[PDB]
Amino acid sequence: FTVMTKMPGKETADRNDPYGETGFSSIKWYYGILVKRPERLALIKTVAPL
Amino acid sequence: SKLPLLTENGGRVNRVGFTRIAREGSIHKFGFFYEFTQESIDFDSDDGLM
Repeated sequence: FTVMTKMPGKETADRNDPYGETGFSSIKWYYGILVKRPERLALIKTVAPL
Repeated sequence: SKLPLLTENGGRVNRVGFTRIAREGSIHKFGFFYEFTQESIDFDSDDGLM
Protein backbone atom coordinates (compact mmCIF):
# COMPACT_ATOMS: atom_id res chain seq x y z
CA PHE A 1 0.00 0.00 0.00
CA THR A 2 1.34 3.41 -1.04
CA VAL A 3 0.05 6.33 1.03
CA MET A 4 0.63 10.03 0.30
CA THR A 5 -0.49 12.78 2.68
CA LYS A 6 -0.15 16.56 2.35
CA MET A 7 -1.25 18.58 5.36
CA PRO A 8 -2.39 22.20 4.91
CA GLY A 9 0.40 24.74 4.96
CA LYS A 10 3.04 26.10 2.62
CA GLU A 11 3.30 22.96 0.49
CA THR A 12 -0.40 23.11 -0.41
CA ALA A 13 -0.14 26.79 -1.38
CA ASP A 14 -0.32 27.41 -5.13
CA ARG A 15 -1.85 29.93 -7.51
CA ASN A 16 -5.13 28.00 -7.31
CA ASP A 17 -5.16 28.30 -3.50
CA PRO A 18 -2.87 31.18 -2.46
CA TYR A 19 -3.56 30.53 1.25
CA GLY A 20 -3.00 26.77 1.49
CA GLU A 21 -6.19 25.88 3.36
CA THR A 22 -6.67 22.34 1.97
CA GLY A 23 -5.13 18.88 2.12
CA PHE A 24 -5.62 15.30 1.00
CA SER A 25 -4.62 11.68 1.57
CA SER A 26 -4.57 8.81 -0.91
CA ILE A 27 -3.86 5.08 -1.12
CA LYS A 28 -3.24 2.78 -4.10
CA TRP A 29 -2.00 -0.71 -4.94
CA TYR A 30 -1.59 -3.32 -7.68
CA TYR A 31 -3.26 -6.73 -7.77
CA GLY A 32 -3.51 -9.81 -9.97
CA ILE A 33 -3.65 -13.59 -9.84
CA LEU A 34 -2.63 -16.51 -12.06
CA VAL A 35 -4.64 -19.73 -12.27
CA LYS A 36 -2.59 -22.85 -13.01
CA ARG A 37 -5.11 -25.68 -12.52
CA PRO A 38 -8.70 -24.50 -13.09
CA GLU A 39 -10.14 -27.99 -12.61
CA ARG A 40 -9.22 -27.97 -8.91
CA LEU A 41 -11.71 -25.16 -8.21
CA ALA A 42 -15.28 -26.40 -7.75
CA LEU A 43 -18.52 -24.45 -7.41
CA ILE A 44 -22.22 -25.15 -6.76
CA LYS A 45 -25.01 -22.66 -7.48
CA THR A 46 -28.24 -22.83 -5.47
CA VAL A 47 -31.08 -20.68 -4.21
CA ALA A 48 -31.36 -19.81 -0.53
CA PRO A 49 -34.33 -19.63 1.84
CA LEU A 50 -35.59 -16.46 3.49
CA SER B 1 -19.59 46.20 2.30
CA LYS B 2 -16.05 46.07 0.88
CA LEU B 3 -14.14 44.18 3.58
CA PRO B 4 -11.84 41.30 2.55
CA LEU B 5 -13.26 38.13 4.14
CA LEU B 6 -12.10 34.55 3.66
CA THR B 7 -13.99 31.28 4.06
CA GLU B 8 -13.15 27.80 5.31
CA ASN B 9 -11.89 26.81 1.84
CA GLY B 10 -10.72 29.98 0.14
CA GLY B 11 -8.68 30.53 -2.99
CA ARG B 12 -8.66 33.21 -5.69
CA VAL B 13 -10.85 35.55 -3.62
CA ASN B 14 -9.18 38.91 -2.86
CA ARG B 15 -6.74 40.27 -5.43
CA VAL B 16 -5.22 43.76 -5.33
CA GLY B 17 -2.95 45.86 -7.52
CA PHE B 18 -0.69 48.89 -7.41
CA THR B 19 0.06 52.04 -9.41
CA ARG B 20 2.86 54.58 -9.79
CA ILE B 21 2.91 58.09 -11.29
CA ALA B 22 5.60 60.45 -12.54
CA ARG B 23 6.46 64.15 -12.16
CA GLU B 24 8.70 66.36 -14.28
CA GLY B 25 10.25 69.80 -14.62
CA SER B 26 12.23 71.83 -17.12
CA ILE B 27 14.74 74.69 -17.30
CA HIS B 28 14.82 77.94 -19.28
CA LYS B 29 17.24 80.71 -20.28
CA PHE B 30 17.15 84.41 -19.36
CA GLY B 31 19.40 87.40 -20.03
CA PHE B 32 19.74 91.09 -20.79
CA PHE B 33 22.45 93.61 -21.64
CA TYR B 34 23.24 97.30 -22.13
CA GLU B 35 25.45 99.38 -24.43
CA PHE B 36 27.58 102.52 -24.19
CA THR B 37 30.07 104.60 -26.18
CA GLN B 38 33.63 105.74 -25.57
CA GLU B 39 32.65 109.42 -25.47
CA SER B 40 30.09 108.65 -22.76
CA ILE B 41 32.82 107.28 -20.49
CA ASP B 42 35.52 109.81 -21.36
CA PHE B 43 33.56 113.08 -21.27
CA ASP B 44 31.19 112.25 -18.40
CA SER B 45 31.69 114.30 -15.25
CA ASP B 46 31.60 111.22 -13.01
CA ASP B 47 34.46 108.73 -13.22
CA GLY B 48 33.71 105.21 -12.09
CA LEU B 49 30.22 105.23 -13.63
CA MET B 50 30.94 101.70 -14.87
